[PDB]
This record gives sequence, C-alpha cells and structure tokens, in this order.
Amino acid sequence: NEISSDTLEQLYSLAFNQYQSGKYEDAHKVFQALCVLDHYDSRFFLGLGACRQAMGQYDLAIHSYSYGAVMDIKEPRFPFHAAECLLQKGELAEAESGLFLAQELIANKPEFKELSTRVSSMLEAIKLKKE
Amino acid sequence: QVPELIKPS
Repeated sequence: NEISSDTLEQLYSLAFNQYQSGKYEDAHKVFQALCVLDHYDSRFFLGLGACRQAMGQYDLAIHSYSYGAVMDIKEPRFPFHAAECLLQKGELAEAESGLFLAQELIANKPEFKELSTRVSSMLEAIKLKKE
Repeated sequence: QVPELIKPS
C-alpha cells in the first residue's frame, strides 16, 4: 500500500524529536516502521541503529548500520557508528576496518572535521594495543 | 553522547 505520501517526513520528525528527548524505545518503534515504509532511505536506518546503540544493543545496531551502508556506500556515519559498537564488543580488528573505511569516505570533506578527529583518536588506540 | 542524527526537512 505504498502510495503513502510524504507524511514520511512527519513521521521522521516525530521519531527524530523523540530521540532528542532520550525516548529511545519509542523512537525505535517509529524508525522501525519507517524502514518498512521506505527501505531505501538511509536516515531511517541511521535512526534505527542509533536507538539500538543508545540502548546498548550493539549487535542490533551494527545490523541496521550495515543495511544503511549498502544503500548509501558513500556515507561515513555508518562505518563510524558500527566501529563504535564493534569497539564496545571488544572486536578491535573489525572496528579498525570500520574506522579506516570511514576515513576514506570522509577524505578531506570540511563538514566531517570533528568526526575525523574522533576517527584518528580511535585508530591510534587500537594501533598501540598491537605492540 | 549518543549518535547524531540527520536533521529533518
């Protein structure tokens, strides 16, 4: 029945607002349904994964980020947030690839300035462990 | 510090 409008934007705004109020459980329910309505929009998977990350659900988060990565191969926020989750699980080699990928996708784009510094900080911590 | 989402509309 996807002759559904851009009431999709109304739903995204609501889920976005719930997330900023720390209502992660409610936000995740909306984001989940949005992923059902339009499985090609990457904001919905970033949102869904973010809620799972916020609630400590690392494997579920990585799963949503993986999907987002498939539909938006240029978006560095997916491997970067997955790398965070993989770090929390103590999976350092996998986290490293995540960070290196993010770094490739960010390149020297000005909008990801602070995000670059976090990436480098994490790569430096994993690097020293292998000594 | 939770992940930062894309802004709406």
